[PDB]
Amino acid sequence: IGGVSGMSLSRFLIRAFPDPVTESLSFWRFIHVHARSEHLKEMSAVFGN
Amino acid sequence: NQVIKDATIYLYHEEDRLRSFLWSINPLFPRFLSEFKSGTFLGVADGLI
Amino acid sequence: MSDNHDASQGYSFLHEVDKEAEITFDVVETFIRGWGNKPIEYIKKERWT
Amino acid sequence: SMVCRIDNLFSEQDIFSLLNIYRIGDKIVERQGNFSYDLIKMVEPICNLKLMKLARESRPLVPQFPHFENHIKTSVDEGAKIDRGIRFLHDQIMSVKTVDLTLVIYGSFRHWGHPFIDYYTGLEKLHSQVTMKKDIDVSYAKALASDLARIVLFQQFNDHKKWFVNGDLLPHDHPFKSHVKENTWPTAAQVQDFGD
Amino acid sequence: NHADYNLNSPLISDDI
Amino acid sequence: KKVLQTMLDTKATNWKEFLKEIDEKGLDDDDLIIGLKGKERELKLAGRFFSLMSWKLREYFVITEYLIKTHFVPMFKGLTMADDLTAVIKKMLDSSSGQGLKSYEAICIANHIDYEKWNNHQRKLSNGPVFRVMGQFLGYPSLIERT
Amino acid sequence: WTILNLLVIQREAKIRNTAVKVLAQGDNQVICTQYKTKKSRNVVELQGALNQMVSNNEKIMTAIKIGTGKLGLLINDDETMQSADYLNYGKIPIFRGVIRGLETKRWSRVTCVTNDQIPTCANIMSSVSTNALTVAHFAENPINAMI
Amino acid sequence: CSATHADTLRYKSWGRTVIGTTVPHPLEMLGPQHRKETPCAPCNTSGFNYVSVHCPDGIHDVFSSRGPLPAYLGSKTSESTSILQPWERESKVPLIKRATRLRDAISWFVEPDSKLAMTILSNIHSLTGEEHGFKRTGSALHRFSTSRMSHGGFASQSTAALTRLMATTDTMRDLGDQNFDFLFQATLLYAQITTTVARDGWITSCTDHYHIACKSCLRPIEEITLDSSMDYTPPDVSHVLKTWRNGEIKQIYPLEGNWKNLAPAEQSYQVGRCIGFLYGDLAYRKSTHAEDSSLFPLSIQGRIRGRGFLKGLLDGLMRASCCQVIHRRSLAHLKRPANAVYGGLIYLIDKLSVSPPFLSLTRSGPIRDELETIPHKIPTSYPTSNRDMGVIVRNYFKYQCRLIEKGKYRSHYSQLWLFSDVLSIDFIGPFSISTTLLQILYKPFLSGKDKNELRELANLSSLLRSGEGWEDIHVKFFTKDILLCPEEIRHACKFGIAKMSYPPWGRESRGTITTIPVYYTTTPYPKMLEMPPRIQNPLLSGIRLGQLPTGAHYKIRSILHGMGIHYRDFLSCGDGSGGMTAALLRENVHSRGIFNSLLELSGSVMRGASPEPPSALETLGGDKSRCVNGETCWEYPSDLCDPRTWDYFLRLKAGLGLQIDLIVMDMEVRDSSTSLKIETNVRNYVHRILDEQGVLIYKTYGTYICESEKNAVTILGPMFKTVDLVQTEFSSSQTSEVYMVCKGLKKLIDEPNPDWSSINESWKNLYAFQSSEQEFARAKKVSTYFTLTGIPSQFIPDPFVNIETMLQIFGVPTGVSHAAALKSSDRPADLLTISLFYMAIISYYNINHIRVGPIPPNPPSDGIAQNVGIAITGISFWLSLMEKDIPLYQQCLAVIQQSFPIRWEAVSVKGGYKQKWSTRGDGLPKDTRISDSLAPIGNWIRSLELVRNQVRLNPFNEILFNQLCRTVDNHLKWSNLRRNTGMIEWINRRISKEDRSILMLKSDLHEENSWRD
Amino acid sequence: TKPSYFQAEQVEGFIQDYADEEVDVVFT
Ligand SMILES: [Zn+2]
Ligand SMILES: [Zn+2]
Repeated sequence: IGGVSGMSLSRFLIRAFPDPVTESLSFWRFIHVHARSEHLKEMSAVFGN
Repeated sequence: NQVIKDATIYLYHEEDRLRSFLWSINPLFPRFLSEFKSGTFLGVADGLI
Repeated sequence: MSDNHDASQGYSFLHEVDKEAEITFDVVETFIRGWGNKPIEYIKKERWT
Repeated sequence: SMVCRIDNLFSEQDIFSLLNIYRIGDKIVERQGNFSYDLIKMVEPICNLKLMKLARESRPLVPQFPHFENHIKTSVDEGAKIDRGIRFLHDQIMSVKTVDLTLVIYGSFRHWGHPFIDYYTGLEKLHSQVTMKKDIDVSYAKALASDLARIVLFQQFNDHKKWFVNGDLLPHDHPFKSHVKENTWPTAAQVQDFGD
Repeated sequence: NHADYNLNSPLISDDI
Repeated sequence: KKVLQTMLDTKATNWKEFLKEIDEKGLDDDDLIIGLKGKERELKLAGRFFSLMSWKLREYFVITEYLIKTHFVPMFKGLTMADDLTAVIKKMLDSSSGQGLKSYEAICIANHIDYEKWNNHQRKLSNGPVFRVMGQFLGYPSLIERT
Repeated sequence: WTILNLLVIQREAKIRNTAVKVLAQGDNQVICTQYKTKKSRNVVELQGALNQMVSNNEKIMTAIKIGTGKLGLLINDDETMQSADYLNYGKIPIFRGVIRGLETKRWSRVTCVTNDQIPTCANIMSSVSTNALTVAHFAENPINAMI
Repeated sequence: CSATHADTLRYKSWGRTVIGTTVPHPLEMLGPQHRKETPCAPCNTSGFNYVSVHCPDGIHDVFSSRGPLPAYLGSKTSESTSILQPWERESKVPLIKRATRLRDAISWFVEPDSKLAMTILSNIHSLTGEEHGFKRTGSALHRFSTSRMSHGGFASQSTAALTRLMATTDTMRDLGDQNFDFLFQATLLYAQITTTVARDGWITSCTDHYHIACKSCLRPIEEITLDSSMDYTPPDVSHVLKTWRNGEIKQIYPLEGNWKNLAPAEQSYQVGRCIGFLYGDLAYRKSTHAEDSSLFPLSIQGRIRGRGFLKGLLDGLMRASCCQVIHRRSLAHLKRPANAVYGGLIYLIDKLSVSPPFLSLTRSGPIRDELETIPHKIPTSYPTSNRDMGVIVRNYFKYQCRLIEKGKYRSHYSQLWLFSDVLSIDFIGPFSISTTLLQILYKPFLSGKDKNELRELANLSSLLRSGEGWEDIHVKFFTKDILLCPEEIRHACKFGIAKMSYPPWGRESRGTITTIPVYYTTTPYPKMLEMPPRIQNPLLSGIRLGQLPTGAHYKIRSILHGMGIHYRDFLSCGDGSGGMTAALLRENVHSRGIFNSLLELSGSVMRGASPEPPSALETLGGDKSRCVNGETCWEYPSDLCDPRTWDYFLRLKAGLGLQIDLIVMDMEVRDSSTSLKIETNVRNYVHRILDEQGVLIYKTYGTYICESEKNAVTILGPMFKTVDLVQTEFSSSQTSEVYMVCKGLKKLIDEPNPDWSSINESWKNLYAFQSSEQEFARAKKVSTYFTLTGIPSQFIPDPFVNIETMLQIFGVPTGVSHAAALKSSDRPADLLTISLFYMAIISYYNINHIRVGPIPPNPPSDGIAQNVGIAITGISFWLSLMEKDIPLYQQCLAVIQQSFPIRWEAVSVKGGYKQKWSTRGDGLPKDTRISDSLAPIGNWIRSLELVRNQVRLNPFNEILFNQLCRTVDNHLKWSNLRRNTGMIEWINRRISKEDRSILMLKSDLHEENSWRD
Repeated sequence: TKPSYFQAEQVEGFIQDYADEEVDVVFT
């Protein structure tokens, strides 16, 4: 998802998952849901869009 | 090398037609397109490149 | 393992590393508090002098 | 990577131990130069010698395996006639009480540098150990080849139900002429009479 | 760019 | 020389006739040339080296090892070459059984073996027929024993 | 050559009538001899059983040594590693059956790019990404890896 | 939703929607975990839609050991890359195999009569001069690959924690009605890793749930079809590509059929047939795929019939055995081919009765409901170990094979069916061909035409498995009108379920008790009690014929009747598989009860299967609802030390009431600390669970009493009103097992100290202090009783099948054991002779003292010598009980204590060598020790007494003995058994006193279980 | 009175297939 480097943390769960596009989006949605600040929400809603 | 020579000739001549034939299919199944591209003669050149 | 010179740039670099890691640690904290149920806290390397 | 972890494995005393090991190795490298890596090379073995004895604590009634221990002891006693430092390097690695520090040391054999290789001696030793004259029992190799053939034929028969030999070339008094024409496998008592 | 940045070659004492 | 440039510059090697000639008459003395180059990040003063084979020898060794890996290696449990990480873990778990159980009713004893120059002490008289069998099963008897 | 060594091992194990697991990539080979017994009446009988276990183990190892000698390969018995609660294969320790990963070797390669690779935004971060993934694969609770 | 967002983002990117790419991740589909100690709210709004993860010992002290449980690593797919071998190259696939694998999709998401498949074949005709196929439907799209293999997901975590968990994938049954696109492997791995990180420092038991949170990312699979409107004809490149190219002829085309209208029994029969034939083909190939989970998926347990499935499996195994005899035997010397077919079938069944992925399928469900229609023995263990389930499988197939040996067998369905999972020539050929081999081999004898046909058939099998074609001659052998089913195995038996009662349970047997009281007063007396000996002998354990999971229900019924104990409901903690619980349930039909037992998992492999309920509740049938926690006891704590267990008990009592009036604590503890913790726990919870007029029954031993200072008497005695120590008539012969019965709860305690001085005058009335004769008398007194009363025949093994399988265990052949068992029913009035004949044939088939071979025989081994002594002593017990041979009983006890003498030798005579053993000489010692094997020693007595049925027996006659022996071998008789085997030396009380035994050893492999789905 | 019978190395190896003679079917 529009990245260069710096993989997401969801890759620490399954080793060879087929779809990374859904890994990253699930990760950022998890962050936006369990966050406690607006700078993380406005950012998780941007990396996925 | 007649092998690689023929492969790159087929590439130069038979790459823009296969692209259209692959994009002509209405229900887009990208993995099928990948395996078709890899299960034909052009795959001889990609593996080299 | 010598100590016969001025390690100013080393202290500077490590301090900056800790400062800019404490910023980004919030993503890891959030993911672990959500996925797991074990909140954590950042620890600077300077705690052990 | 070993300071202030959520999993409180390593303390500051362990890092002091590691740095003392580094200092011992560095003193060895200071006295002896490129000829020191004949001794630092004994870091990974000693670590293994320290793991077994740690693994042996939970099940200590097993008899010892003193060959590797005696080899390390002999090599250390010989190297001490060159540089005494290794005699300390062997005594501080045994003083570690945990396995994680032993692993940190095992993955640190490369943390003392590399030498200037003398390719002359290497090429000489290669030519030496290559052209050594050997005494060989060819019948053993024939036996191993027969074993490989048996394995391959058994697998390919289990899979394809067919022998991959020729019955026409084979003699008529051979015990494996019927089993080949009509697809079959011999009895285990019939194979022992056709050994090797 | 056309050069090395980490040890990926043997160490020889014939050029020094 | 580099492999890719030589491939693009030299003829296409017909593997059938290549192996046929290798089996009937071997190779010439022009292609039997092996270079050497030291290894990196080694703690030894003597020095271990690389092995720069020639084009023909490189192709021969590579394709023959490919055949061995594809056909004969699966028959033997222990050759962790075609395996992957999960298979290596499975095998190391099977072999590591009887370890760390607080009981003596089931005990494994490992034996890590050190071979004095395993790669140099090989001789034709010790692996002649074992390779001739391989050549037979590949349709090229006296192919692999020619090493 | 590994196939040859395995044929030797299988033959000598069948001659000894001994059960053995095998791991091998070439010069480095682990031959794990497995045993099981019953509930003992005292410690003397248990220690005697363990004596017989190690006796049978050294018997099969002597047989394998003789085989490799007939083939022209040496086995330094003073360097062979024997243990019933520890294993090692491919520089990967196995302590009491549990697999363990050398974390420090992985973090030591941070910022250390590979052959023909310039320090770059994409390349320097792989040095930490791959090593953190590798640390997490061989470690429980991959929380330290993230930090 | 992340999946919908990915879909619409790909839509915006490529201009039009895609398929077979998007996959939902378990991070939002499942979400965080929901621990079971918490009320677990989503377990009320829905049902089986979740993944459970149980940890019986937490995640503490990792790296100190392996762990008892297996490890689920991930998918069987290979990665084609390994960090451990970077120097290696990526495993690629040749273009010919990447192009010929596209035909897999020829009728999966394309159409043959189309412009696309024509191009797929044009490609092959292009790159090779070599110039319509099968059907596929009901599979996912992203699980399709030629250049590689679809992974599904691998682990990213060590094994040290995975060896301390067990996950369940059979809790997602409600999602099994549909064919959603998510992955099971990734979900289970997410569950494992999250349960590990979230419960790291936990030391007690744990159970976690993972329920579907984001229901939007379920994405049911549809049936899509690709097609184009354009012509792409790649030019021929075969003439310019032969250089690197080095070097599919025939293929049967089965027809489709009406699978919908077929009845469920026939569908079960067909799937069982396919599974059995494939398993036989793979087992005769000695492949690893035979031990895979795909052959026996757990997704068809509750969606398959039992009788049909098992009959089809039997037919398939038989057909596969028919397709192997030609490749093993020689038609020249061959005769009685049905014997060879039956032998191959027995081989396949004995190999299948030890398969993890099969026994898990039959561990709980309608298949097991069918397996239990046959009479059998209840499993003694909590969730059935693989051997206890293999026993059931063998019993069922032995009942179903008794009609085969009669010579009359035939397939119930002449027509055949196939599926996509077994769609290949290597399966279709022999499967089509077996119809002829069955008729040609099962018949008694052969003829010339039959031999010619069998030779042609062997050649045809060689040609089919080797990918070679066939001429126009073999057509008469193929099977005509073989059909096909588009769906796969685990997506074909999509039918419903149709139609409980209570079997006839009469008044079970009872016995009398022996009670000694204990009174409490402040005066602290001295604790003076002589310790009793720890003696063991299974005599009464063998007398008890009603082998429900153990012979303990006799004792609880005796205590209930002999002390005036009534109960509305009860709590039973410590039982193995509900034996005592089921006894208390069936003795009071209007009674609900709480069940607690420790979950054993060492000798029980589970390929994602949840622990079944206790087996003894099958005694009730459909009345299991009275056991409130019979089907939920495994997701909760079970250790009697953890107070969380008693909190769970109080929660049950509160949420359901039950006015509990009884607590039974029956267990065998191995250390004093565990017992003390259990006692401290029941101290602090009995007032809240039990009523004032309630009753407690705590099992214990006089040894643990005399040894330990603090015990149950010093703890639980005072707080109750009346207290006694009782032993029972149906108790082991010499034991200190006493039940502490306690009636009435005191409000306040003013009498904490017992009066031991009033126990010494009765502590010697225990059975352990009495001699062996006074217990032999009680054994005879109990054997006269009808212990088998009121028990239906559904829960008893048949005597003549029981002895048959027992002899079959002890080295004896199958048909010989069959005949020797039938001979017991032929005339049971003389059974002593027949038991001695059993001993003779056992010692003959384990140690042959007649066969003279050229090579000197190897000495005996463990298992071959252990079974000899086991059988000898187990039958000597019965002989002594039947003929009053008290000295022989004492001898059996002694050899159980010291050892069983065996002394082996090899004598040289004409012929050259013959082995010979005895029990007095200084020959080679094979003296074996039998102290952990009392259960077989009791099973022998049980089988013999089941045969007898209280009938009087005649004396011993050597004439009939030799007559029976000559049916096995002419040289076998009472004379030869006196000077060459020492069995008469044993029976006549002449043995070696010096225990010449040693601890046994063996070089046997270690069975480490693990798998990859 | 009396019954109706009266006289007038240390480690085991690892290995210690089919069966067709042990069975016999019948017909009719
Ligand atoms: Zn969703
Ligand atoms: Zn739940």
